[PDB]
Amino acid sequence: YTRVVWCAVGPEEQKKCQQWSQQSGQNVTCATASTTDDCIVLVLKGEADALNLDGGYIYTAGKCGLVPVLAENRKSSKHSSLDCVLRPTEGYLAVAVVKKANEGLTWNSLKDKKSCHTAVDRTAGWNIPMGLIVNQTGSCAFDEFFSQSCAPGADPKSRLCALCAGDDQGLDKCVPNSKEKYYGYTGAFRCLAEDVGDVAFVKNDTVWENTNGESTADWAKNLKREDFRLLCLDGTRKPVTEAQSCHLAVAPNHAVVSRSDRAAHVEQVLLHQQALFGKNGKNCPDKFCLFKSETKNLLFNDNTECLAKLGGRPTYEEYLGTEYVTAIANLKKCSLEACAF
Ligand SMILES: *[C@@H]1O[C@H](CO)[C@@H](O[C@@H]2O[C@H](CO)[C@@H](O)[C@H](O)[C@H]2NC(C)=O)[C@H](O)[C@H]1NC(C)=O
Ligand SMILES: *[C@@H]1O[C@H](CO)[C@@H](O[C@@H]2O[C@H](CO)[C@@H](O)[C@H](O)[C@H]2NC(C)=O)[C@H](O)[C@H]1NC(C)=O
Ligand SMILES: Cc1c(Cl)cccc1Nc1ccccc1C(=O)O
Ligand SMILES: *[C@@H]1O[C@H](CO)[C@@H](O)[C@H](O)[C@H]1NC(C)=O
Ligand SMILES: [Fe+3]
Ligand SMILES: [Zn+2]
Ligand SMILES: [Zn+2]
Repeated sequence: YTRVVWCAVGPEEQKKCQQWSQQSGQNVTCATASTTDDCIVLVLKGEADALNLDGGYIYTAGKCGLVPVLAENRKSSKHSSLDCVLRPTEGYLAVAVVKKANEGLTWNSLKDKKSCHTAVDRTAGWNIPMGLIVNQTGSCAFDEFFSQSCAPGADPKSRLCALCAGDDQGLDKCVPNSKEKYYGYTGAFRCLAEDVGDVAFVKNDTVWENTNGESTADWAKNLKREDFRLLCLDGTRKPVTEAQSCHLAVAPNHAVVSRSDRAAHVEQVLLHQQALFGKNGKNCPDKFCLFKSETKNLLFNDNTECLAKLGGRPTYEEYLGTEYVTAIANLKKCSLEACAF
């Protein structure tokens, strides 16, 4: 064993990472960067080993040679004999969510509305909806489709950032890390809940986890699922209990990536760290829970039951799936070979 150097994105992940490192007796230590892209560069340079990534960022890391190691696995819909670590992953449902009270907004009337996105380059947040929209409109001018948005990672003076709010101080508007008030699944959903945006592009789970008292957080504690609808590609609106019939795509789960040459070591260490700090882990909750952060999804989604071994030593293309990979390649033609770095 060597120590594994985790890469934390922004200061709130970094703080979580430091508690993990303390509790692991330095089996894990922490590098931190301002953006996911910057953490991927640290890993490429060998200044960090690994981080957990959305599928759109796996595409970026993968084009640069990093490889998937273990995947987030959340509670299966169906009972399984299989241990979590062995259970195959089931993707998550990317959806578009609006206020029920915003009547008559549908997928087909999104143009010139206000949008909330988890971040540029992320799956449910970006790649799926904007790939869909570019294709449906026949235009690469996706930066002109909504009147204003919060899409963290975009140009802070552009309309794609006009709705983002920055941190407590109002600084770091539109930065793609949890300091941006509207960053990520929970930030984009809060962007909708507070009626900053007309639509949020998130996943099905986000809606459930932040409504009907599932979150105690001040902005979320009062929210009721019935006040929300999903937008279906057929132009219909459904209640959020129907995401299986009204989603934009099924996404590949967030997964850990590292360099090939560190993958087996990163895997071993993680399997052991989750035995200690994961769901039901020997030292969670008394000491530290790797998969909790007060709904802030820091390092890992809060709904992760375990990190699960992958079948078939998949390359990043195999992990993401050919179709998703081709959807991303297609969209990036708007703004098929090389590492972006
Ligand atoms: C947007 O349209 C593109 C361009 O047609 C779609 O790309 C095709 O996807 C199919 C199914 O995976 C492939 O058989 C074709 O080879 C792809 N065409 C090209 C030119 O690459 C893409 O999937 C659509 N995007 C989204 C997000 O649905
Ligand atoms: C959409 O996401 C929600 C939230 O994760 C899912 O509801 C959970 O489903 C599990 C497994 O069925 C239940 O044991 C949980 O108690 C549910 N959580 C809550 C907060 O209600 C829901 O199944 C997902 N829907 C689809 C179609 O995938
Ligand atoms: C539509 C869908 C369902 Cl329903 C389930 C699962 C996936 C999809 N779609 C896609 C899957 C991968 C890549 C691109 C797409 C897309 O067409 O946006
Ligand atoms: C640190 O790692 C070594 C080697 O795997 C092991 O003996 C020890 O259990 C680990 N401790 C923690 C607290 O993760
Ligand atoms: Fe995602
Ligand atoms: Zn589907
Ligand atoms: Zn293979």
